[PDB]
Amino acid sequence: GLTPEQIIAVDGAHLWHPYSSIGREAVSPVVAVAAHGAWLTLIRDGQPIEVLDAMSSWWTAIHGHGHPALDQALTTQLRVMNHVMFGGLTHEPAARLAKLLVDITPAGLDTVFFSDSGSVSVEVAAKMALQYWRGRGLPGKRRLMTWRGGYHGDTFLAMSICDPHGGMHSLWTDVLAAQVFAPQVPRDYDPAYSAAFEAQLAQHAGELAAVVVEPVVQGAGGMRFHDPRYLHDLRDICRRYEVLLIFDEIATGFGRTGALFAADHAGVSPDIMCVGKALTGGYLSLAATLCTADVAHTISAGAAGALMHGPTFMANPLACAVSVASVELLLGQDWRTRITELAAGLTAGLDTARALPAVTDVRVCGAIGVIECDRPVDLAVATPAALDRGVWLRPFRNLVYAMPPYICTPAEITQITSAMVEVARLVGS
Amino acid sequence: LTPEQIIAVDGAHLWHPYSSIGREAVSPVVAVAAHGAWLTLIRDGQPIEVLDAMSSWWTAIHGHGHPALDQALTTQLRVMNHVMFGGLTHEPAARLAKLLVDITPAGLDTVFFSDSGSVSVEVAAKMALQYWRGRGLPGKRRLMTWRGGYHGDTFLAMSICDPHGGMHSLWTDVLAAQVFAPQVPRDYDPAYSAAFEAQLAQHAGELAAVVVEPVVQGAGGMRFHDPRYLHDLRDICRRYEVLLIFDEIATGFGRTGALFAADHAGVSPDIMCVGKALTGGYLSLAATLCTADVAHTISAGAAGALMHGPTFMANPLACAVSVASVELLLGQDWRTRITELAAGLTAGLDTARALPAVTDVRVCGAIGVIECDRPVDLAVATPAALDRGVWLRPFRNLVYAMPPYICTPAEITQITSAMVEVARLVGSL
Ligand SMILES: CC(=O)c1ccc(N2CCC(C(=O)c3cccc(Cl)c3)CC2)cc1
Ligand SMILES: *Cc1c(COP(=O)(O)O)cnc(C)c1O
Ligand SMILES: *Cc1c(COP(=O)(O)O)cnc(C)c1O
Repeated sequence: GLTPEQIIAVDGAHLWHPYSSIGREAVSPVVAVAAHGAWLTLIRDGQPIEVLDAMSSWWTAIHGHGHPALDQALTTQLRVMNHVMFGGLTHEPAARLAKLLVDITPAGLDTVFFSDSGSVSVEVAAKMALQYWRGRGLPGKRRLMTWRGGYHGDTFLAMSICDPHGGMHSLWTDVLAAQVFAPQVPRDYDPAYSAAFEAQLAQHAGELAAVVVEPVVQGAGGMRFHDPRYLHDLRDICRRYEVLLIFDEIATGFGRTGALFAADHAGVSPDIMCVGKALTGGYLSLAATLCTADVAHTISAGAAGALMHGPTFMANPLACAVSVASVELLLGQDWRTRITELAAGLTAGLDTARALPAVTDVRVCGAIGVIECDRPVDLAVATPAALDRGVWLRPFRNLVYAMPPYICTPAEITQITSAMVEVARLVGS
Repeated sequence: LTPEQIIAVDGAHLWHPYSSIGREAVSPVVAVAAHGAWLTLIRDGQPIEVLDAMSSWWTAIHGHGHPALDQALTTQLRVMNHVMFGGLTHEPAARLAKLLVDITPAGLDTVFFSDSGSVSVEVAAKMALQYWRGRGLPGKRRLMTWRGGYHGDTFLAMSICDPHGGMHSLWTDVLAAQVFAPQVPRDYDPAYSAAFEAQLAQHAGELAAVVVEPVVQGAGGMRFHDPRYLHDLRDICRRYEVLLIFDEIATGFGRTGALFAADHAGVSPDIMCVGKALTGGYLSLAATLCTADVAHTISAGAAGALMHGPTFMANPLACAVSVASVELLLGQDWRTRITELAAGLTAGLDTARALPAVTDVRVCGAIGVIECDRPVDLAVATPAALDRGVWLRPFRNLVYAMPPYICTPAEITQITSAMVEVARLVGSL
């Protein structure tokens, strides 16, 4: 047992936080004491208050926290089998989830490699790509190409394809692998951009294993949207120059952008696909990398004879079982209508912010709404402002944005957007 | 799904650790339950109870379905499944960090949670690199280790795995080129330390850290070495200003007969990794610890923060079960328990020394190893162990067990007996 003041003291002395310091934090983290449905209970001024989880706890809690169908799924699997090692053994949660995932992902993705986090699945995807070409007799095809503004995780190979500014690649001189970056993909469809991308790829094609991109929505590198037709062009470019196509859908997966997977907006299939954040409905760390049969078999007929990867908790029965329920719960409802209503709620709620002086853009894609500002957002002001309106918001750089749980009612969206609009109002003054 | 349906889905759609698709010499065995030290597996259409001699890849130290860990999981499930750790903190993270800081080797004061051992190793290297950049020495960017080690499957972690065990021939031009000392011997030889120092001297100015598994090298070959090499590593790292990283992902939480294997030598590293048994084998979770000095130096450096933050960082569910797991270990007389486990393994395995295909028998804590004169054919060893009521997973030429701590004397003798028979069959044919 610990009181919130003891939690804060232990935290200050011993807990790293994401991209944080020890002992140089501008403001203490806020003690969370509960989380239920779309709502978190936080400690402000020593008192518990309920606020909306407008971030879905970093894209994860698509069905809300403590959903009874996913609680029960975890409690049911807990009674039979917490976990078994996946070396030499298999089980029902893994098979059911793999069945579900191959069926609902874009066509052609037939095999599923489970891991523990999104960064790992990305490295698994890269390893798949590199082993694929070795099994084709082309070990020179070993670099990655991407477009600027992306984000793919914090492990060192993943870092190498993150946006060089967002990723502070200047601080990693002579450390990261040197990958090929095309310019920032634009919002509106411009075929000249795809032509330029093709030309740059063409001169690297013989050393490129793969193109890796987030489809439609670029999350942590800047909450930028692009026309899905760009994905159509990458597919055709990759096919023509014999470079594999990897879609990182770790933030876009499972309905978040209006389609079940963002690749579906373009009607295109990658050779390799990563999923993660929402996979367990925000309960537990789990990820997966999927590839075509051709990739699977080429790796397996490779001289190495196998994919050299195997996380200790691979295909954890507890995380697979809740993920099964999370996916079935999503497919078991009219999810497409649900996201459309959420998008319309966000569009209506944030429209006020366009006319505000400090706002350069307001954009919505499925259950994602963004207010882009003309200067950094001072969190020391934005966080108390949103809390006083009962909304948990976490701006970064010049972005005030939300990815709310799918269960948010119209009133809760209106509360979330009103808080975002007000945060943007204070950016001016 | 039935076992047969699971088998069909699995063969079609699941990757397994370091495996192929559709080229598996053996099918996986369907596991349907796990309780205490026992797995329920399906063999010839029938369920059987077998001992989990591997502890499900060295994780299930308290056995499966321990009431204390089950309840800690359901209790946390009732209040809060997960919140984002960016901007927020919570009780299971604070308690777990206070626990780990208090029981790890002295001076390890800060805790970075992540979701797997591989990621925690990348976090450690990132800490070491950002540390020296904080000190104005950004040329200290390489790693040194001794051959025979294993540290995970992500690409930085791969770079310090044994260049044969990790098939580094298959990963040249891709992996960072690290500094490898020869295989550390089992008996203490002061000359090996002298040569290690001499090699490290020729690289000090480009070395960020020495990274080793302490006392026991797990996946690279279940090799033991004398603890006093860790004393020499500590002193050499001290005099040459190279940080010391201990990877205790396999050795932590009592496995080798001390709480952490570093304690066999009284040594404290600068950075420490833990993972496998951290949650008692329930959920994926890992932690990287470092000293106040490393943390304060990173935090005062150019980035002002450690450049890392996993989506599920400090997952309340995983942390809560780990709290229970660590407290359950601390609140019993674990040292006597592991001492008794080790005696049972030693007495039970002694008879294998005389088998013709056996080259060594060695025990260290709750770890027992029969080294054979040839690679062990899993198609012979697996059914033969299952015939004896034991789940065994040999690799390379090693028949070994890492049994759950709750194994009674008779269960240990049942485990060692199956291992002895497996080794007897190796020299038969
Ligand atoms: C779970 C949680 O609460 C959480 C909060 C924040 C968070 N970050 C912080 C900002 C980071 C960032 O901008 C960035 C870093 C490297 C490359 C690029 Cl392109 C962008 C991205 C991750 C991760 C997790
Ligand atoms: C969050 C994220 C990752 C990394 O996921 P982790 O589980 O934090 O490693 C990778 N790619 C994308 C697109 C993401 O949004
Ligand atoms: C098992 C292990 C790892 C990898 O942990 P994962 O969770 O499987 O990534 C790393 N280092 C050591 C010493 C290990 O035993």
